[PDB]
Amino acid sequence: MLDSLKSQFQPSFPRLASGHYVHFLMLRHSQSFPVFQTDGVLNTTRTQAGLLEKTDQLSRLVMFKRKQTTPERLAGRELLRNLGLTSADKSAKNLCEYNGEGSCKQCPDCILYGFAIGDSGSERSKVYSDSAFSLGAYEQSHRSFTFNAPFEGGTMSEAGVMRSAINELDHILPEVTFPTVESLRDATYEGFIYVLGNLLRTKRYGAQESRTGTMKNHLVGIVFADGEIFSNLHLTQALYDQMGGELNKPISELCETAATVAQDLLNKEPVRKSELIFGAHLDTLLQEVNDIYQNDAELTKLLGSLYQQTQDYATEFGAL
Amino acid sequence: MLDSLKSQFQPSFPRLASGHYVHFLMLRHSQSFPVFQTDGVLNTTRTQAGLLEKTDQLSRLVMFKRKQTTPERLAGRELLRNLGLTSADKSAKNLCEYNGEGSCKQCPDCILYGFAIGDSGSERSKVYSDSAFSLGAYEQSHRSFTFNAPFEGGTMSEAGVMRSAINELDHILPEVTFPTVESLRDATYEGFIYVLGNLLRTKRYGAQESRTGTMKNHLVGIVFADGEIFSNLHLTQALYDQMGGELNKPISELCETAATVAQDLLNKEPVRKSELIFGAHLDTLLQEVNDIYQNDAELTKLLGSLYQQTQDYATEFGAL
Amino acid sequence: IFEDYLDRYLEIQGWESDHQAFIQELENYVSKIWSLEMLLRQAFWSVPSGKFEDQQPIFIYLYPAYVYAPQVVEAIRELVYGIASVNLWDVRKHWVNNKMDLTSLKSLPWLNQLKYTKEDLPFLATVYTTTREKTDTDAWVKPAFLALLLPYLLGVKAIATRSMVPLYRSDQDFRESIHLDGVAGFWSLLGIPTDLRVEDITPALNKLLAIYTLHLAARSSPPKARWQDLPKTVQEVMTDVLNVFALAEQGLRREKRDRPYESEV
Amino acid sequence: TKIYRCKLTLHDNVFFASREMGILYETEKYFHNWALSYAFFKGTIIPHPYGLVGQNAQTPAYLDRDREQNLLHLNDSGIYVFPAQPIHWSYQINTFKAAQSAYYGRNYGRAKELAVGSEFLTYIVSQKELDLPVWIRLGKWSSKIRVEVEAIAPDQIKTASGVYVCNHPLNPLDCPANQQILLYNRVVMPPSSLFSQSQLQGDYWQIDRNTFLPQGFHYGATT
Repeated sequence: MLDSLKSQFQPSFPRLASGHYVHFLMLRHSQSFPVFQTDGVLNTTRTQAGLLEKTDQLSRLVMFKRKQTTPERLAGRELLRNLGLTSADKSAKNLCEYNGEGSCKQCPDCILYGFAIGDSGSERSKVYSDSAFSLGAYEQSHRSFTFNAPFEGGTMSEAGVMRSAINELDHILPEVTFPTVESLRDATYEGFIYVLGNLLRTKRYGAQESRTGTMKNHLVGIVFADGEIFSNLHLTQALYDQMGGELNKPISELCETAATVAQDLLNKEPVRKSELIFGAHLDTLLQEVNDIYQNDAELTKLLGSLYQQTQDYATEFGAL
Repeated sequence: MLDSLKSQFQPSFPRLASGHYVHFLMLRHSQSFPVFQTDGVLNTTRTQAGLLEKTDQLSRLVMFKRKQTTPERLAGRELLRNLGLTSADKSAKNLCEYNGEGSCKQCPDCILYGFAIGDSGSERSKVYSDSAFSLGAYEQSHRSFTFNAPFEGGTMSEAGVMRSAINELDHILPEVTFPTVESLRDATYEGFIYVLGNLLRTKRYGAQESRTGTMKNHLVGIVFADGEIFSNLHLTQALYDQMGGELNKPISELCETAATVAQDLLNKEPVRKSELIFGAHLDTLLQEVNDIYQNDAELTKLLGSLYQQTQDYATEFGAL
Repeated sequence: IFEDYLDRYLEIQGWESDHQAFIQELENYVSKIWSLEMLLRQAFWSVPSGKFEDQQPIFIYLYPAYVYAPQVVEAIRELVYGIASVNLWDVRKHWVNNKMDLTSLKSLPWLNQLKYTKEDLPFLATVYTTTREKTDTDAWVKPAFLALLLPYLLGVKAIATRSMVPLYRSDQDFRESIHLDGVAGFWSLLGIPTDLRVEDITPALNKLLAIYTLHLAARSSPPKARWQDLPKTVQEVMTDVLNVFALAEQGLRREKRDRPYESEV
Repeated sequence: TKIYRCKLTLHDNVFFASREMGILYETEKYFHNWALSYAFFKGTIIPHPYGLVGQNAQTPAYLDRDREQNLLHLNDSGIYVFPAQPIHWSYQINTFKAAQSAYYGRNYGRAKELAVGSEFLTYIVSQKELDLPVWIRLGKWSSKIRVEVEAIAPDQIKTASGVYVCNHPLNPLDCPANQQILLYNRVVMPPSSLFSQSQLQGDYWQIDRNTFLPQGFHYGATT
């Protein structure tokens, strides 16, 4: 599969955009109690439940704006350090400090996901991302749990003085799904393999990653296009309508339905679609990508090549 | 449908303006959290709530002309470079850069959306447009979200001292509607398809397009006229009054109401109206224009013809 | 450039003119001044050269309401040269005492029989803040308070801004009493308008002191006010009003006290 | 002969770079006559060339009879708009910038715009009945104005001559012989300063008991 896809991409990063979007259609299933918060409560918003038929308002959870790109980005940076293409010790020629000056301005994170701190300018993320919405309503999709913190002697009092450590936190239930399109503009073929790698290789999302928030990303389609397809809210409202809200369906039946609503929507978008990887072509492509990410020689070759492409871009058009 | 409308357009761009306006009536729906900002706050103004002589004032969000026209404009330039009608490489004969002395004087963007270089040439924008207003009040229509940025080590502290990255930002909510009229003067048929292309093909607006700001532009009518029709504000004040402020109604009922207020208004203003594309005549116009934007051969012919018309205008009447 | 600047913008009554001058003004159509004005601020206000945004300079400009009498411009001279560097710690104490009546604020020692008679009469009366922690909310808390306060004490019209150039006021530019150009986000979070008519200034002072006197109870320490946390104290109070008691209780726990005093209840 | 009272209401914020002071550019509280004349009558009477090149791209053509965009065409059609008096106004200071279109970036300004909450009053004078447009655009951003317009009937005008204080704005370049300016107050503006109030000697129209319009003004009459 990947041997044909190599044609679609550009040979090196351009200074201005040239169309060339690749859209990663996903369902993100919760597996273990995510927390998606700002301001101390689960992010939630009122929306129409579905596009044409079930036109009543409904409150759904929001996997807000950064929560679905920082996990990807940081897992890719860890890989760049495992492969030795970047380092985290001060006094090394390949340093990349996250969110400061001393960000590398040449590595795949700096070029694909962008930078803006200090001297030597700023770079727009070539990965385009969005806030995602729960397919079900907030009331069917969360629970509040209480947390204690007793003293190590095993009780909530330390001298007969009580310990003020009992609050409660709200967590998103398992098997709740967040439909998404994340989009990549002007990538090279290795840049596509890096970004796709982040989407398949990441597993944790919310607050309290150390204890919670494992998720299962099912990539349901890859679509090559001159520009952006439907919104994240629009895929969610289309998928809700296609089921009529009968959402208690096993995850395979739900992923197979998402593939069919996504193809219906793509045929109503003013976009030339060069390639539409779905179904048997996608579960071959995902297998050919698993074969890269399980092989040290293939992976070191492939991301080393990206490093050069991104460093070339840096000295020809970017910060150098 | 479009084959009959070929009768209305000019055959080539004229030197002096004419009074042939094609007006696009739209509802712009937020899909994910746009940021229509200047100066660090969401833009607002006090307005009368609706047209019937109200005592009642209402602070509504304002999306300035800049904040909507540039995302349409830059999404046209990207398409022209995808087709290879213009290029980003400085050694090519068809270079264009967005504003400076190196801005082109011939490409479709430069003639439809305008340029001002100085003594070396200037051109007025043929797409006239207005600042758009929220249908509802600001207090119902926005929320502020915290954002933080730790060390990659998961932590707000590095070397035991806190990183200064925590702040609020104000965001528009995912269903708030901005009625708009965009208007195009003295255009060719292919100029109308390019600009109508931008209206349907572009989808992200305001700040932070990399992570937020997805919008659905629902086109609600096209009106050919001997002069300019109502303002955005006047359409919003009519639409608020047709609903009596009962704003929590589904998007398709809001689009179906927007067609009926538009026709109610157009009857009252003294400009002569050649055509009025609404309802089932619009839904066939939209599908047959989507079929141009999905076909490689017809779009490369049609936008190529725009090029010639605009290169011909450049040498005959423009800046040469 | 200056000799032309007076001939462009100054008039004394009865200087001769012909409309054969406006012909030249059109013919000329077919600044270093503000750099000189900034040089006067460096010289006579003692503000920094070349490094100045890092001192977080906020200017309050005190326009007249319409007309001043000869005695009141002289009174505003005694203000702009004699104003105290405000400390919100005693402004709280004198307002929680006196049972929330903002008319108490009139009686505090706001200054440091005229003593400034050699100083220029203030036609554009500007007062300016400096703070020594480096953040914005810390920069805005004293200017926002002063910009509401001075119109309530003196009937003047305020613009608070980072900008060295002001909005110049005139007979219906005067249609608001206060503008605040770009306050820290604690202001927008409170939902208090960035522009206020004269009837609204006491509602604003009440909400601003109520949130300052609530932030300084919990999420503060006695020598260090921690105004860096003010946006969170505002966001919880605005979300649901019972959070006023949630903040009270935080105060009690810091103070290591299990129960409120009878007054605090 | 005919006179039209036009009330202009702002339907989006209006910006003109009337004076410039560091990073901030600001809009004067009076709409200049020559700006309104082209806003009402460009395309309908004065020509509207989309493009300009050479010196004509930087040099105005207000009163040049060789150039196309001249206000003298209006002298001929026998029309004259006066400048606009602000009845209710508000200002917004909003920043604007140039875009980073490229993936990599290394100017900007503040506009003091007149805001949507605003209304201005002008008067047009004509020898003939005029199809005035119920929408116009003004300024740096081609900003919409609702024009609601009424013809002043002969039952409420009267003609007289003597000394009168014009409470309206007026443009001194358009002042004829058989009018003389005794006293004036000015508002300083490109392309020319206006009077905001003046005492004149000459002929006038009492169009209501509390405004006086100078008779016989036309574009560039002093020049």
